[PDB]
Amino acid sequence: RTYPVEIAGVRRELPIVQVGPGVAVALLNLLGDTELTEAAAEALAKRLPPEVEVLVTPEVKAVPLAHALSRITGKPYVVARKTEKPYMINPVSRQVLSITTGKPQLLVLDGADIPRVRGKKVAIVDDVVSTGSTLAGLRELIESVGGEVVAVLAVFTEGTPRQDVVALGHLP
Amino acid sequence: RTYPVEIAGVRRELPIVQVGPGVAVALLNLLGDTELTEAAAEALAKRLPPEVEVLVTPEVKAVPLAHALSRITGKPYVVARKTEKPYMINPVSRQVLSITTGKPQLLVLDGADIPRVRGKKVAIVDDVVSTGSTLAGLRELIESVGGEVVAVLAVFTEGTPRQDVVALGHLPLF
Amino acid sequence: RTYPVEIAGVRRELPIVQVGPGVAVALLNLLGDTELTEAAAEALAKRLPPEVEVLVTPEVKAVPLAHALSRITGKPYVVARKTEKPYMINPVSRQVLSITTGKPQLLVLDGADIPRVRGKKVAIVDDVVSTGSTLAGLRELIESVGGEVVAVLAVFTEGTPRQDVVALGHLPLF
Amino acid sequence: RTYPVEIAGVRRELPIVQVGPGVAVALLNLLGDTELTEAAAEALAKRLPPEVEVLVTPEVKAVPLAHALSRITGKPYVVARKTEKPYMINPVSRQVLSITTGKPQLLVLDGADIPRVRGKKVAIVDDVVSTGSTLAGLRELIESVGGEVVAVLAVFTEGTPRQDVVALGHLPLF
Amino acid sequence: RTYPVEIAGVRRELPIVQVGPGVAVALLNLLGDTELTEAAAEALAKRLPPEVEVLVTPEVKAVPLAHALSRITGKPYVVARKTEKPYMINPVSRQVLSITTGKPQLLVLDGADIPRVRGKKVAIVDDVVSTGSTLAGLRELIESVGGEVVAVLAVFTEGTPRQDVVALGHLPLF
Amino acid sequence: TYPVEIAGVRRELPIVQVGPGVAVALLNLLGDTELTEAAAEALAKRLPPEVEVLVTPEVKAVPLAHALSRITGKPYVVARKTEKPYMINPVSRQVLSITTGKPQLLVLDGADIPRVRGKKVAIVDDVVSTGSTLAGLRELIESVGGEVVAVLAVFTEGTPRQDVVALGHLP
Repeated sequence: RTYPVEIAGVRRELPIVQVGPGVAVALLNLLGDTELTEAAAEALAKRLPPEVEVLVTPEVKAVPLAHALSRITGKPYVVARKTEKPYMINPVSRQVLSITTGKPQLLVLDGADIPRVRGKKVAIVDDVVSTGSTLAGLRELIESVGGEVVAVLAVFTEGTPRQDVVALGHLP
Repeated sequence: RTYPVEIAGVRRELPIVQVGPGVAVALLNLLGDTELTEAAAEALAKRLPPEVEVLVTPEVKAVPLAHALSRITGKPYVVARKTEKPYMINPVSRQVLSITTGKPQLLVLDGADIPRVRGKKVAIVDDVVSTGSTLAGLRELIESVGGEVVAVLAVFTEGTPRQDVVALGHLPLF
Repeated sequence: RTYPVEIAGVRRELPIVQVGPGVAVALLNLLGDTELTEAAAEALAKRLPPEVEVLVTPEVKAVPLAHALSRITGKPYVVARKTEKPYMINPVSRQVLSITTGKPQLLVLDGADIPRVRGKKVAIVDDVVSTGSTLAGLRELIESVGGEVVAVLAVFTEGTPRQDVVALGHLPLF
Repeated sequence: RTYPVEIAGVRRELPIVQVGPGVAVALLNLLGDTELTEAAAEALAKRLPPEVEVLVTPEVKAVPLAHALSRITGKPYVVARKTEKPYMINPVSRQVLSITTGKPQLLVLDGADIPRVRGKKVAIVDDVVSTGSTLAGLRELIESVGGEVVAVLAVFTEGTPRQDVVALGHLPLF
Repeated sequence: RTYPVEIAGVRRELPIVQVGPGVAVALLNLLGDTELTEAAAEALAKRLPPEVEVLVTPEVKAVPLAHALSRITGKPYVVARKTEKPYMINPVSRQVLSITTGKPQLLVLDGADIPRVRGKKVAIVDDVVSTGSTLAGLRELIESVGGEVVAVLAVFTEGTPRQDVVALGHLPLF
Repeated sequence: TYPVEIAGVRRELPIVQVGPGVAVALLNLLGDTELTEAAAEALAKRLPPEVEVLVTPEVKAVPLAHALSRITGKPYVVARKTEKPYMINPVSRQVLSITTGKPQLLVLDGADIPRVRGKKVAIVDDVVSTGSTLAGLRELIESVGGEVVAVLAVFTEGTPRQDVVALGHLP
C-alpha cells in the first residue's frame, strides 16, 4: 500500500511501486513537490561536508534537489544523463563522455560540464541511492573526467550497497 | 560562435546549434546554472497574473525554472514528460495521459497530476518557446484534464510567440 | 489508458479501472469535483419534465448531483442507502423499507422519506446507469411506498438503458 | 421527543436518540434537506479563513455541506470514508491511506486525493462535532498526507469544546 | 336564531351558537355539505398564490375543504389534530410535535407529517379563521418544523382576526 | 408494513396492535388525496341506485364519503364519536347511544335528521373489524326514519358477520 516518511517536519506517504516484485519500495517524487524539495535541500545542506566545490546528479528527479541544494550552498551542479541527448554530436552539448553500468545503463556527462568537475572535490547528489549500482559507474566516470568524489548525499538510501551515503532516511 | 543574451542582468553566452536548414538558435540549458534560473524566475514572478493557480512544463531543461517559480510564487507546479516515464507503467505513476505532435514529439501528463490541474487556471512555463510546436499540444493536454491555460511564460520566445505569450526576450535564428 | 468525456464545457480524462476479470470502465465520480457536479446538474435540469415532484438517489457518490439538481430546480431529494443506516431502530428514524437487489445487496428508504415519495411523481437520479441491477429494485420500493417513477437521469450509460434513461452521454468497455 | 434550533434563518425541530445510553442526542441529517444545508453553507462560508485552500469532511451527512461550501467559496473539497471503497482492490482509487479511531472506525482517504491535500492548508467540515477523537483521527489522516489543518467548521459543537471548532450554533445533551 | 350568508353564490342559514347571545358566533359546518365545500374550494383555488406547496388545516370540520382543494389544485394537504391520536408513540404515526393554545385547546402535528411541511411554502386552510391563539398556534407549529406560511385560505374570517387572509366573506358577532 | 393495492394506488400501511397480538395496519385517509380519490371512484361503482344518502362516523371516512358523494351525486352525513363544541347549546342536536365491549360510547348530531328520515341509506367506513358502530348507527338510522340497504367500505378486517362487500381485506 503506502509508506510513511518525513524529512525535516514535512510528512508524506509514498506509494509502494513494483520493480522488484511485492516488497515495500516507496516511490520518491520531487518533480512537482516543491515543499518536500526545499525541506530536503535545507536538511541536506547542513550535512554538506564544509567547503565542497561541485554537486553532481544523475538525470530524473534530483534536479530540483540539486538546484535547491545548489541555491542554499552557493555551489554549482552538473546533470549527468542516463542517455546521450539531443544536439550532442554538435556545437551545443559538444563532446559527451560515456560509460556503461552493469545492469544495462549508460551514464554520460556533457563535454561542456567536464571543466566544472575536473580537479574538483565532487559531492554526488541523488534523490535515492539504491543498490549502489549506477553509483560506482558514476564515480569512475567522474574520476576519468578529473574529479575527486569526496561526499555522496541523498534524500534516502534503499537496501544494502557497497558504497556509503549521507541520507536523512532509509527505505526498505 | 556564442550568442550574448542578457536576462535580468545575467549575461550568458549561449551555444548555437542549427536544427533548420542553416538557421540557428541558441539552446538555453538552465540545468547546470543556478544563477540564471533564479534571475529568470524572480523576473518572471513579477509578471504572473495573480489569478494563476498552477504551473506546468515539460521535463527537460526547464524544471529548474518551474521549481524556482513555485518557491517564490507559492503556487505548485506539474511536470509533463516526453514519454510515459520509467516507473509510469508500473503499479505507481499509473493511468498516464497522452497525445501526439506535428513536430516530431509526444507529450504526457501523469495521472497522479490530473487532480491539481482539474478545474484550475493554468500557466504553462517553458525555457524557450521555439515554434512552440510542443506548446500547442500542451494546451490540448491541459484542457483535456479540465485545465484553463490563462498564461504562457518563458525565459525566451523564438521566431515569434506562436499563440499568446509574455516572456523575457526574443531569440533570433543565425 | 484514459477516456476523455465532456459535459457543457467541462471536459475530463477519466481513468480506466477494472471491477472484474474481463472488462475495464471509465471511472466517474462527482465527490471531490464540485464543477463537473454543477455542470452535470444544470444540464440535466434542462431535461427534467416539470411533472417530477421529487428526486431519489441510491447511495453516495451521486448525492452531490442530487443536492445540486434539487437546488437549481427547487424540488426535494431523497437518499436511499445500502443498509439500515442509523439512528434507525429508535424514536428518530424507524421502519426502513428494504428490498433485495442482486448484486448481493440491500436498498433502504428511511421511514421518514416515504412521505416525501408517497403520492408523488419521482425521478431516480444516479451518476452512471451501469446495468440497472440497483435500479428496478429501486423502482419497486418507490412503487411500494406510493411513488410512481417517471424518469431516470444519469450523467452516463453503458450499453443503452434496459430501462429507459435520459443520460448526458455514454461509456464503453476498456 | 425532539429538540428545536434555528440556523441562519431556518427553523428545525430535530429528534432525539440513544448515542450514549441516557444522554439523549439531537440528530442532524443534512441529507435530503437542501434548505438547512444551503443556509448553513452560506453563513459558514463568511466565517472561513481565506488562506484555507481545501475542505475535508468525514462521510455523509456533510458532503451536501461540503460541496455547497466548495461552490460558494470556490475551492476544492475532499471526502474521507469509513471504509476503503470499491475501486478498493484494483488500484485507480489507489493506495488508500487509513487510520483507525477508538469508537469502532476506519477513516480512509482515497489515494487520488493526496495530491490535493499535500502542501495545502485545510479545514475540516462536519455536520456535528462532539467526540473529538474522530476529528483528532482525521487530523492524523490529513497531516499524514502533507496537509496542515488550520480550521475546523461545523453546524453544531456538542457537549463542550475539545478541539476549538468555529460552529454556527451548539447542542446540549438531553 | 339564524345568520343568512351567500358564499360563492351558495346560500346558507348558519346557526348562531353561544359564545353568548350578543357576541353571536355564526357557525359553518362542512361535514356533509358537498355543494358548499366544492363551490368554496373552486372559488379559493383561483385565489391560491402559486408558490404554495402544501396545505395545512386544524383538526376538525375543515378537511373536506382541504381535501377538495388538494384535489383540484394538485398538491398535498395535512391535518393537525387537537390531541394525541391512536398509534402515535410507535413506528407508525411516529413522534408527533406539539404546542398548546390560549382558547381552550392543544395542537399536534403527527411526526409522519413534518416531512410534508419542512422546507415548504405552506398555505393554512380552515373553515373559519377568527381571533389569534389558534391560527398563531398553527403558525408557530408550522414554522417550528421548517415551513414558511405564505397564505391563509378560508371560507370566512371573523372579528377582524389577528392574521391576514384570503376568503369568501366575513363574519361579525351580532 | 402490510402492503396494499386499491385500483393501482399502492401503499405500505404500518404496524400497530389493537389485537393481542398479530400486527394491525392503520389506514388513515387524512394523509392521502390519491388513495381517497382512488377508493371513492372504485367504491362509486358498487353503489345501488336504491341508495339516496350516505352516512359515516367521524374517523378518517369523511374524505372518502365526501369524494364518493361528489361523484355519485348524493348527500352524505356525519355522526360523531363523542360530544363536540357547545353540544347542549344551539348548534349540535343530542345523542343516540350504545355501550359496546370495545371502550366506546357513540353519538349523532340531529342537525341532519330531515336528510335521512324517509330516505334509503348506506354506511361507509375506512375499516370494518368488530363492527362496534355498525348496529348502533343502524339503530340510530332506524330511530330517525331510514333503511340501511348497504354497508360499503374500503377495507374489511377480520371476518365481520356484517355484509361489507368492501374493496380489500386485512389480518
